[PDB]
Amino acid sequence: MKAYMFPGQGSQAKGMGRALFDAFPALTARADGVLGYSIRALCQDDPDQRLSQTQFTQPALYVVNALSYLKRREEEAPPDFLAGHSLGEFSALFAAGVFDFETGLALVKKRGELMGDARGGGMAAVIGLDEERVRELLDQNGATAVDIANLNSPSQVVISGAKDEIARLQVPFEAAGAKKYTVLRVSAAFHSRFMRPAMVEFGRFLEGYDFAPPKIPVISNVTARPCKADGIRAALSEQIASPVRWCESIRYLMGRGVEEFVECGHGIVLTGLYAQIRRDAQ
Repeated sequence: MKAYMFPGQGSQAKGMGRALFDAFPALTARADGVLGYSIRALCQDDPDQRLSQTQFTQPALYVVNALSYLKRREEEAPPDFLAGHSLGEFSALFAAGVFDFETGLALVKKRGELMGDARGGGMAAVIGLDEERVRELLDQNGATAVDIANLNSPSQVVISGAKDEIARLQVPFEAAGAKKYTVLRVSAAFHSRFMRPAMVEFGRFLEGYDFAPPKIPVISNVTARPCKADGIRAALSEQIASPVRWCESIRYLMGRGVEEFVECGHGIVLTGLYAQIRRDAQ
């Protein structure tokens, strides 16, 4: 059994998918028209350094992720499961036939806009401590405005929330044994209580869209379980302001019998997390 993993924000880079755009000419020109700019020039040249900003990042990752899946579909046997990290979850739904190429690109476009206009708060990537210790450390240190942003591996947790608390937590976190406390270069606090205004906005935006049932199962970021055709809409809204349960989703797929975990997109971020998750599970 096989599963495809779609990477999210933080794995993009200059030059990504340079071989895909030529292999899929029409698809690339269609993306050009929905976005109003050359997707190719953005990914390969990073014209004026716009790949680090979410409103241009998420569309760029959606196209590269989507073209990689179409190339692997004509070279490999179909996958049994699909999963994506935050933004990748939209590439996983496109691969399952929930929506077509240019519909998913529109949602990601809007999603990139709401997350771009968000201001206030920050993020930090923590390596070395388990979730139960992270929670204990935010309680111990009076960090009342910090939430868990995602659970990427047994020893990797990301926190997000109030800027002043992200910064002052570095010292206690490193004293407790954290291998690395990195304040992420980011504009807002994603997947926390501060994304709720964007969550409500993205909820009314998704009212004008219908979603078809998946043909390949998709493990949700919100539940770490296969999505329901009836619940896809509600889940795409709430995922924005709730933690990504990546570690749980990978473990669910292992319990189902998934043997091969293939990263479908640019980079090998999710391959690194899988190696850690697999060491603790086996």
